[PDB]
Amino acid sequence: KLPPGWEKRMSRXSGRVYYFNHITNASQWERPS
Ligand SMILES: [Cl-]
Ligand SMILES: [Cl-]
Ligand SMILES: [Cl-]
Ligand SMILES: [Cl-]
Repeated sequence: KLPPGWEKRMSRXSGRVYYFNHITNASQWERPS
């Protein structure tokens, strides 16, 4: 699936899903490869 660190999160501002990297703090809409 996602490289290390990447996970999906629901925005706390109306629930849109983004990809977040807990290692690097990166975030993006598109799926990381
Ligand atoms: Cl992880
Ligand atoms: Cl979440
Ligand atoms: Cl959030
Ligand atoms: Cl949202």
